[PDB]
Amino acid sequence: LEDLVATGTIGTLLSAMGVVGVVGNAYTLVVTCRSLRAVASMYVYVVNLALADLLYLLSIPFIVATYVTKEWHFGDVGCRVLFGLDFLTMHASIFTLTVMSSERYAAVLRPLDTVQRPKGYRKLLALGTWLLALLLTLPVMLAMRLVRRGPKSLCLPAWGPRAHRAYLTLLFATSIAGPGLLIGLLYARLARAYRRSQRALRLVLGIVLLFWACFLPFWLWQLLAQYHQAPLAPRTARIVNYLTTCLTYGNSCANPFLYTLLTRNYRDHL
Amino acid sequence: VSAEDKAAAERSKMIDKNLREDGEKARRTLRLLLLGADNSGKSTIVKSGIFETKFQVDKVNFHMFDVGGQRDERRKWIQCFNDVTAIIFVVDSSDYNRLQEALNDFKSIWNNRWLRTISVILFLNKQDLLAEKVLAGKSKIEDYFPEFARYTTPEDATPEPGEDPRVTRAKYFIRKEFVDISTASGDGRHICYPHFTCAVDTENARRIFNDCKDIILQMNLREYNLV
Amino acid sequence: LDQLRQEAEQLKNQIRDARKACADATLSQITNNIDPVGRIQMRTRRTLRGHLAKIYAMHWGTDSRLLVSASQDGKLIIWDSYTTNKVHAIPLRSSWVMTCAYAPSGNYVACGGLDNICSIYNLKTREGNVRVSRELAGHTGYLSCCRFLDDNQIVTSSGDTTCALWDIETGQQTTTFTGHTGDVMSLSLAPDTRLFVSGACDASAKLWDVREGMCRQTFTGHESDINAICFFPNGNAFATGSDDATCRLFDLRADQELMTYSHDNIICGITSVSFSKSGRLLLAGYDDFNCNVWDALKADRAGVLAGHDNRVSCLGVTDDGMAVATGSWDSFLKIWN
Amino acid sequence: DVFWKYCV
Amino acid sequence: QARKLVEQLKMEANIDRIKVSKAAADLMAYCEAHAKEDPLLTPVPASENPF
Amino acid sequence: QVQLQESGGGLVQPGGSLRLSCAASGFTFSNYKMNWVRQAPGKGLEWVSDISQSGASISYTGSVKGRFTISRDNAKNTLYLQMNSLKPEDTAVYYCARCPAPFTRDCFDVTSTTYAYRGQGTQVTV
Ligand SMILES: C[C@H](CCC(=O)NCC(=O)O)[C@H]1CC[C@H]2[C@@H]3[C@H](O)C[C@@H]4C[C@H](O)CC[C@]4(C)[C@H]3CC[C@]12C
Ligand SMILES: C[C@H](CCC(=O)NCC(=O)O)[C@H]1CC[C@H]2[C@@H]3[C@H](O)C[C@@H]4C[C@H](O)CC[C@]4(C)[C@H]3CC[C@]12C
Repeated sequence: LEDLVATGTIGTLLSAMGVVGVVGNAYTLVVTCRSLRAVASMYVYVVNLALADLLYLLSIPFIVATYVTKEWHFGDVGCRVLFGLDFLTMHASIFTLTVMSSERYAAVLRPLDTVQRPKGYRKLLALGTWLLALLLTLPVMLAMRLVRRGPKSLCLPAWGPRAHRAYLTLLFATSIAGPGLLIGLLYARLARAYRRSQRALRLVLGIVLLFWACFLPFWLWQLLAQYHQAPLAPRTARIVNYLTTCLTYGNSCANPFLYTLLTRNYRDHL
Repeated sequence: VSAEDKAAAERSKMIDKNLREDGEKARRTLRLLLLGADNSGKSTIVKSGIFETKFQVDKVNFHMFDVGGQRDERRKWIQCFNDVTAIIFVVDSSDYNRLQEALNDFKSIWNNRWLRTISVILFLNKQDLLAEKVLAGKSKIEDYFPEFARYTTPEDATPEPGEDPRVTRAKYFIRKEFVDISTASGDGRHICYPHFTCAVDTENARRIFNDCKDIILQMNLREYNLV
Repeated sequence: LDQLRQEAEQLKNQIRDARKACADATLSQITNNIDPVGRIQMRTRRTLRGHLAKIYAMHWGTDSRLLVSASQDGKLIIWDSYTTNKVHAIPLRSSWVMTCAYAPSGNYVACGGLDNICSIYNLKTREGNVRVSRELAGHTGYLSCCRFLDDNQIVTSSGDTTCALWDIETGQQTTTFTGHTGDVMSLSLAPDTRLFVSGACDASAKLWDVREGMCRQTFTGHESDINAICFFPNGNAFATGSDDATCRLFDLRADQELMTYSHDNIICGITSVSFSKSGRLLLAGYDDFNCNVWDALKADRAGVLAGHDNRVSCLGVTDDGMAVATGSWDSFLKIWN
Repeated sequence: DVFWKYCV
Repeated sequence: QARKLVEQLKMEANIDRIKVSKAAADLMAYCEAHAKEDPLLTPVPASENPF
Repeated sequence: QVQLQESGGGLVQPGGSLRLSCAASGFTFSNYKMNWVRQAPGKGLEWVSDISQSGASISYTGSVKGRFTISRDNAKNTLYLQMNSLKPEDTAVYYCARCPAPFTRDCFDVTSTTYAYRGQGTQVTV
């Protein structure tokens, strides 16, 4: 029917993005590990990202597996695993992006020091990234209290009297808003320093990384943080939700292309 | 499992630790290769058979090597400087004659495969002597370089102390020769940093430090997948 | 001057005529019936790493286990091939090193480079320390290759277009081999050890007798400067690599080129040449970040080593031939077998 | 209801 | 200068050579004789191989 | 033996023209960039003209620009230098030299003492 045309187009776009992003992430992961090791000292961090947006895209088949955004959901195990997976992977990816941006800023602003500094910390920081993600995803992953009633397949994970809204606001502050502002400031200062100290395309990629990777795809929260109160009808709500969801996976797809494929190292390896 | 292999493993571990510590200590200093002619005054720019200098600016150490013991044949031993951070090339700007030899040497250094990734820092020495020669007018740069007669001064360019237009024109022509040689085959991997200096000039070390900082910034841009 | 030039031209013409006359056929025709060697798919058994800068030389010991490798970081490491554990890491007074050597008895090692000094280090000695025994000076150019005739004699080649034979105890040259017009960049001792061959930057190679002190034969050479040279195990032939991206084989008795190894794909000059135990597999290193194995008789590419991200510098097979070693600018030394 | 990306 | 060069050329000219066929036969005979001992040419058993 | 044999040269009155031709033997002519070197009495070796492998790229010295022409014949393995409006100062021994390495843009020691890859040269007196 005409009402299902929008849902069908959303599903096809999500599937295409998932395929493209999975292919890109796998190619980045194999290329960085196999070849780009001596060059591109950031590679370890890149590997983390290549892992993260991989698992995140594994959520795309499950989302479209909900009987074409309708009817049936897997159950307790599906909801419980998927929520924790999504939160952990999102936090890991965002923290990896923040760490990589900070390293780029340190390199550009302090070139001599970064070359004259040991690089043994990076691996540790990488693991720490995931650890931090765990500290943000553990309360949520256990908070799933299963499907209850009403909709026979919709899990209603609110462990408390709508106190999950406060935890969602905290995660918004600490995961998207905070790291987003940090990346914005760091990349702005990096661009300013590079423009001042040189050129007298790279800054295009720097601005694109900020704006896309942190703000426009990460606009699903602007709907869900409205858990306080917001008017909506089910037909409009489903369409808006499935439109906003696809942007995050679009960012997951955009990350490997911006970080590895378009760089000069992969051009040389090509 | 025997004592022999255990002792060998302990020896290997100790030697590896010592090597890592020595490499960490050595990587702090930045290595430079001083190259120039006999008349270029290469010795006094910064103020057996290979001479070494070591100077510290802004709490960073620069170690510069100059080679004089070789028998006028640099096509083979220059490959040993494949890992240096920069090649400080000094050229006597005062002498109109032999300047083509300096241009050919600069071109040969620039077009070398093993020096392609290496960046050069140009030092046009004896600037005051060139200015005095231009003021005297006895020797014409047109005779040695016939393309100078049609060279107008750049419009945007402006000297700091307000030099005579003839001196500025000659200096910019000399620098343009080297930058045209550089840009032809630079391809973005390496870029020349031309400069003007005198035997009495004292801020050469700061210029070298800034140029090395720029080179390392470019290296970090290329290394940190920032394109 | 005119008379000397005319005499030299006449002698060169006579030598060329004699060289061309004494030619039964090409080496390929005689070896046509020989069965091909086959695909030599060598595998990197071990990697040594450890080095921090470009490795510039390598030489297997007589014991076939210990190999010494010099790097331009100022280090001389004595690796043990079997267990990949370091034994002695000698710091170097001059950070610029281009040659390394290992004594047949294993007691001493030698290093040299832009310092124009052939430094000697004693490994096995009282107190268990590595110290400089004797420093050899007198060359006016950079040292390029040094080899041990014995525990007391060293044959070195310099950029002064000269070679020298040294007495370690005396500390002075006993014989000076002159005649080259280019930088002698390689030197390989013969198995008989009473002769050797040296290739120079003037696109030529010369055979020398240590006792006589005068060049015996001179070869036409390649079209470019010679970077590597090696002695055939039989002792009556030697290979040669140059920047013309070609390898050649010469015979002492024939006094002429025997076989040329070249390919239209490779346009990169040679850097290291070695011969296998039987002499059937000629291993060469190319500056396009790999190595090629050639058939001495069939003149074909049997296999490729690869696996190096930077230009290879040193190649060498052990005396028993049980393995090969390749050291490159990657600072990684890979053992292939 | 709806809850997160999944919608029933 | 040139006298040394012409003397060296005269010394080099006075040498007795052998035909290419004999040298090639000697090289081939040596290669065949030492082919079996070579482990690079003919692979050795893995147990015997130290590497 | 990478021999380079020069021909031409001699006494030329001021304002004259002369063609100096060097033939090559022992190496592939097309692969190597070719150069000319001048040595005036009481003067050191100096680069005067260069031609690349295909003959497209070409460079002169400022002193001789507009009066010297370098031509390269791969078929005949020869390099010619035509000389017009010969000045009295342009009396020197000419050496027709080869770049040290094939397929190589850079040529380091074309003008240096005891360089192997050059001919005996011919003397032109004006
Ligand atoms: C297109 C996605 C898979 C996305 C992906 O990245 N797959 C990778 C792979 O297949 O290896 C798959 C997974 C879940 C599937 C859906 C679910 O099985 C639910 C549903 C079942 C209906 O019979 C048909 C539509 C519908 C909605 C299916 C459409 C196609 C789906 C098959
Ligand atoms: C998904 C988007 C919001 C996207 C956004 O704010 N930013 C995206 C970005 O720029 O990154 C929402 C916002 C308003 C929504 C529309 C409005 O609610 C009006 C309209 C209501 C109908 O019932 C359904 C379609 C329709 C037309 C809605 C479709 C989804 C829209 C277009």
